[PDB]
Amino acid sequence: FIVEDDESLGHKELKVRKGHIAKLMATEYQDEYTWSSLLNEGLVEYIDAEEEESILIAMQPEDLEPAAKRIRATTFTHCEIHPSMILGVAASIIPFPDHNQSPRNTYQSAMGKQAMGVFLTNYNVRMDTMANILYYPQKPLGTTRAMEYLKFRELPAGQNAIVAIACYSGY
Amino acid sequence: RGNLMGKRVDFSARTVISGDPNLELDQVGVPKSIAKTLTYPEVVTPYNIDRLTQLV
Amino acid sequence: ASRHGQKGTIGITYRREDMPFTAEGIVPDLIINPHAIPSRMTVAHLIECLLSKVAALSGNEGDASPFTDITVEGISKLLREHGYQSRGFEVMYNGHTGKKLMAQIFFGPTYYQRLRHMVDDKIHARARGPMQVLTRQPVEGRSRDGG
Amino acid sequence: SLHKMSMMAHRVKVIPYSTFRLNLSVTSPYNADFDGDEMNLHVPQSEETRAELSQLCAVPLQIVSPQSNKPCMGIVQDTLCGIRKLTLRDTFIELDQVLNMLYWVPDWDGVIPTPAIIKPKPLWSGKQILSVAIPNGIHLQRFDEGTTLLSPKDNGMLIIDGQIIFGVVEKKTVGSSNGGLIHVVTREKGPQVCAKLFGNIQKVVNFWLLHNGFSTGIGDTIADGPTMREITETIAEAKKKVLDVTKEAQANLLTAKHGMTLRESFEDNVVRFLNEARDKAGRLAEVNLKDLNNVKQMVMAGSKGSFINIAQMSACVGQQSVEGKRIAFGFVDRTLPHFSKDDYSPESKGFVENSYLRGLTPQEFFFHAMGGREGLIDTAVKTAETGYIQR
Amino acid sequence: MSNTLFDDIFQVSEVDPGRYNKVCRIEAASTTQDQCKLTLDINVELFPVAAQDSLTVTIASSLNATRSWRPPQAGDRSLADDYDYVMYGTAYKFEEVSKDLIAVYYSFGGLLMRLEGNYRNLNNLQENAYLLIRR
Amino acid sequence: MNAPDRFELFLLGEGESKLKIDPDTKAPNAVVITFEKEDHTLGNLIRAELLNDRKVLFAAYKVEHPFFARFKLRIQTTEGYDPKDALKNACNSIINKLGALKTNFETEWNLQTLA
Amino acid sequence: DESAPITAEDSWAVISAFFREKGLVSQQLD
Amino acid sequence: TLSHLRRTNTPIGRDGKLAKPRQLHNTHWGLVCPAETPEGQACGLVKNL
Amino acid sequence: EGPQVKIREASKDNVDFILSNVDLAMANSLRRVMIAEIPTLAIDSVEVETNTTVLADEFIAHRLGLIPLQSMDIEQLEYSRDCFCEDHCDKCSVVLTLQAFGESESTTNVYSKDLVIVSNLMGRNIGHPIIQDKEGNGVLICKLRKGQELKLTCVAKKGIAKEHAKWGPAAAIEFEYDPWNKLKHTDYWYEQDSAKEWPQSKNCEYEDPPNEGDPFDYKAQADTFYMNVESVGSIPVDQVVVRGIDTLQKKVASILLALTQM
Amino acid sequence: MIVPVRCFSCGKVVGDKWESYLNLLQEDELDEGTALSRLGLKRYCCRRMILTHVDLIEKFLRYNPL
Amino acid sequence: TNASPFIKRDRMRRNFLRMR
RNA sequence: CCCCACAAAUCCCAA
Ligand SMILES: [Zn+2]
Ligand SMILES: [Zn+2]
Repeated sequence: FIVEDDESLGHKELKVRKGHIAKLMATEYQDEYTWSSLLNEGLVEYIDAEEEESILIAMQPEDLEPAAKRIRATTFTHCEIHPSMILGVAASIIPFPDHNQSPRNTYQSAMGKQAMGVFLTNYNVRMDTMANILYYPQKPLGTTRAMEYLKFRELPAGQNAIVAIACYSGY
Repeated sequence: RGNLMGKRVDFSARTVISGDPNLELDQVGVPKSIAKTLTYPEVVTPYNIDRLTQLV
Repeated sequence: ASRHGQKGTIGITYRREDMPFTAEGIVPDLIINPHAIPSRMTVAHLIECLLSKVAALSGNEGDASPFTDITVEGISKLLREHGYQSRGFEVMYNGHTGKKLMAQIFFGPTYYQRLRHMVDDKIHARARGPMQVLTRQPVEGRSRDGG
Repeated sequence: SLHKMSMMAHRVKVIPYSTFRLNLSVTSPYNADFDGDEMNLHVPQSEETRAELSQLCAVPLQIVSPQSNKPCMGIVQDTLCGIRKLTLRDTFIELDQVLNMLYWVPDWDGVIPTPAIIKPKPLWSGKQILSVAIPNGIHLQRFDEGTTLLSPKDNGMLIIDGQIIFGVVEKKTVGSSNGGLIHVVTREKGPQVCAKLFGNIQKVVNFWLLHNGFSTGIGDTIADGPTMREITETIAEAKKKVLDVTKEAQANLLTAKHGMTLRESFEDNVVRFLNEARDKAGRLAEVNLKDLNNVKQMVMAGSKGSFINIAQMSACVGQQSVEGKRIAFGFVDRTLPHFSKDDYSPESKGFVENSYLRGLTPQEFFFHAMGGREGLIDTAVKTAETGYIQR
Repeated sequence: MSNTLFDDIFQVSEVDPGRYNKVCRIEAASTTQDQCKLTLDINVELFPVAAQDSLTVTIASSLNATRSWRPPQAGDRSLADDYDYVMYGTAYKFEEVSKDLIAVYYSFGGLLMRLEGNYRNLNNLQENAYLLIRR
Repeated sequence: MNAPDRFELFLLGEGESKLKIDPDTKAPNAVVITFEKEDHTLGNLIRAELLNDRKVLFAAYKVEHPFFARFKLRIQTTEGYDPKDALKNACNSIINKLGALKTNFETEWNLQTLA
Repeated sequence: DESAPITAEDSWAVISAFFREKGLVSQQLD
Repeated sequence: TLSHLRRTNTPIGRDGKLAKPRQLHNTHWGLVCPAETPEGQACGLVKNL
Repeated sequence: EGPQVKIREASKDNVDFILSNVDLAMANSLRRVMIAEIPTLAIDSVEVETNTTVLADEFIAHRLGLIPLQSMDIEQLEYSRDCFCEDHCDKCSVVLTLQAFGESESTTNVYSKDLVIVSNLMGRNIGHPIIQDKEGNGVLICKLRKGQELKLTCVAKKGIAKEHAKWGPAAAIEFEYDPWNKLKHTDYWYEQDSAKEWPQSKNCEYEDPPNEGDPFDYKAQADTFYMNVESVGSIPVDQVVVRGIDTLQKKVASILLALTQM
Repeated sequence: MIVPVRCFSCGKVVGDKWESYLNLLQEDELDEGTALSRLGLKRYCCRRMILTHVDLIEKFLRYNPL
Repeated sequence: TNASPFIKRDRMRRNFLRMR
């Protein structure tokens, strides 16, 4: 996001406003703003890996813009569109990756690729050497907003079960 | 190294393992398929004649 | 495996008649060792379980959203108002006798996925099979019935 | 294969449901969990081989590790936690249970010991019945820092003629240890009775756990309100001290400790302060922790857990490290493009403040990832290296 | 075949929970004896005990390699059982303090009691005995 | 697969009854009984109701392994009294009690016939 | 209003548009 | 499948060094996923957009 | 007379009642017998004459092996294994056939009511697939569109629940005793308070409060159990309860007669 | 794929209600919560399935094979 | 104190459709 | 038959 230091309304503000996002929602639900159409009029700007050494970033769109759960300058130029987007494909599946040890997240990221489920829909027609398809895939009850864009909810991996954490004496 | 100090052998198997608290130390659980496949030679004696005959 | 690297395998299988059972008559799908929790130190798994329970109760599907304001306290309050113990602990009965279990058990729904390593593909044994041509030793490979 | 163990002989009882099956006690010497391990077998052919395999490589005469002169064997996680649960003065048990669990011990004398108490009902201490599994003619004294012969804290352990007198069973007493019970029985009676002892203890404790049951959950981790508030203010005062030291440094007057460079002294002091904060917070969280907690029971009982684990889950983690030197300035004059340049505040340079319970923050998450990656790669290289050295 | 070895009345000073929900250590001083001291572990949940209470104790070697304990035998059990706290255990250590005051340590499954006083330097025992407490 | 099969759940054994007898040599009048093709659902009930009797001395049962639907049961009692008579009387008590329960249940349900 | 600021929640719409346009394999395709 | 398209790889060596790009870097922020990596003899080499 | 019973309420599918003058072992054994070995009937073997649908075959077979069937008169016939016959005579079998045609242009559904009885019913009410809903449509099997065909022949045989879940009539059970924990069989974990941190059972109002500080009644014994039984629908619920009692007593009588024979 | 039958945990028949469950969310614009509550699923074991089921035969069948 | 534990796609779809 | 990929397996800890 590009942030204009100047503001007639006062202190500082990122240029985009509510009208633009309303137009975006309207365009989407029509089933004519595109991401490109956001680019042209100067609302978001691409940043290569080199520039960051000359830019200050605001994590939240409200972190310091104006004047128990958890722990939370005035010269920002760009604000992150959303922090949860620093992940990749596989890690996006992990629910609450913040709330566990990082190597455990790495273990899961590597392992999830070894899970069955569905891989396409034409498989009844598509020959192949190897193929796994399970009976009753279920979209997990827990989920993040991301994998909706990953079409994951459409093509789930496993199915949830009623687990119990106990030592029932044998195995 | 691949043939003299270390080589393939026979009469061996490998599977996955699981625990059991109903089996004491010196014992080990083996699947009957292996017992079908893995074998062991015995020599006929006037002692094991009956058992070996039945086994055959 | 879970969604948190907590891999594992099946040891044995019981059926309902002797599996531990709750007051409402629900019986668990599978049970894991509590000791697997602290050493690996995966906490988010438990939050997933609790949130999944409350989501199933309300019917409204839950949220993960790595960096957001959702905390455990709201989950506990909502679950409690739905009429269960706030932290998810539950009275539990022993199938063999029906007696009360002395402790309580954390217990709810959780997502799993099946892995690629079925035992049948990995069992292998050999006794006096084919020999290798060059060196007269047993051949290589489970598929080729090697040693 | 690494050492003399992982090579043991075994008797075979053939089993359906194709897979291997072995006792939990021997888990550690093989260093093999059940996460999907794979395991090999070799079958002898002649008679000589069978005899010498029985007389040298059998487990019962392999209890004590010659490499460290302490038994490499020992009961493990489940039965360990359970036996700690059972061996508490505040427990009891009724006829119905004790009859069955007496019948569970294979070599039970067929004689029921008299109840320790009679007034309204015969009952028994867990120690009382557990003494049955102990072979007769064993003696042991511990006296660890309490144990006034009338031990109020009930620490230590004393056994007379294979009968428990007092104490709580612990990994420090029954696990792999220099003065462990298994060591005593193996050295004293004979290096196979210990196998029967293992079987009996495992069986009876498992049976009692079955009808007792034990678990854990989120509520285990969550702590008291005002206590975690104290944790927060302790962190705050540590931050204030760090800031004060930084202010003193920035005015060019400092200790300038002998030998090492000014920057080195600054880094040493700040690291010391942060570690002090972390462990003080962990101590406070622990002393808060209720004695009816499950995870506290588990950690003090032995097998799994640590002070560090509960500290990290409850109160704070501590700054991530990258070969000691805390996270360096990747970009010019900053560690991350969300910070102002030239800052040495702990948050700016990568101190994890929050705890796992609440959850991290993007930056702290990244630093945690850095630390984990470091550990992964270092082990993934040392494995091949040290294998070469070992060979 | 069954005789008391020592009887007395004791006055409890105070009760200690010791973060145990069902058992509590107890201690008392003798009334008739000015030197016999007593400490003991008691299952308060099974039996209420209050501070500043009179207690009666009995050794009762036996009851009028023993075989298996008989079920309570709902028929006649005409034993030394006209008390409440009837329970069993074993002694394990003897100590001579002040060159005169003997100390005996009794173990009860996991429960413990310590007795003092110096006149029965021989009447008291051997390893095992019973214990009888009324009201 | 060539293992003992799933029919051990309830399909009774071949060439042998539902039980076997063996007298213990460790205690007087002690008898152990081996049961097969059942599990807890019977053993727990039998042991509890047998323990209800006071003429018996000691009773206990266990299952050797969840794989095999077999279990053992040990009984000894006072002198003279044969254990087998005790257990048969116990079975009589069980059958009478459950029959009373049943009859009461149908009486109730027919009474509770709606309208 | 239309000139009001944006709540952190609202960002998701922008992401939705961005994916709807670009597509994941955009790198290889382009 | 999606986690196989946006994939990278660099040549460094057969065995590997232990002070060079295997460990993550500050510059990697928001460009390459800080957790989606294989482990063993290639950890820190293959990385994911 | 003995173990008195009091009924709470009942409906087409579930029954709630109180049980008194019983020992814990008997109640648990009852639970297990209802949940484990109540005899019923289910589809066991299937003949796929011709499949065309997008769905797999053995998939369809597994789905078929789960629809409940009318089983009021199940006691009338006998087990296939215990029958002197070969290949499932009418005295120990029932035959079902399915005919699905992809005729229309919209997707066509296949419901349990589509399959029909074939072999002799010999005048016993058996084999009718239950239709719970008011719409007369059983559970959905599969779907077709304009080009698919299913010709299925099914054989249903006796079976019991404990060997496989197909023959499970209960599928739902409940168990309660001492809602007030007066027996103190278990305590309650609690971070701050035992009372607030736990909810109150709906069974609380029947038994009295714990008298607020009465001395622990050690010699009290468990009784007054709370039962909830809900059947899948394959058979009326009072029927499942009485059949469970009957099979348990038959088991006990069998062991007694075996003792006598020995 | 076809909605499962005979709920895993409990065993109550599921799937007969599935098509009813759909129209409850179409012309009645209720929430899934009240939808299931009126549908009559007290236990959540019978309910998790209806929540998380993913139809795929809808995507499969709308091919044109032969 | 829900703090948005749940999100619905079809409900938001219909709400913005009637909003349009 | 070799060469290359591709995956498992060593997933800590002690008090
Ligand atoms: Zn027939
Ligand atoms: Zn269900």
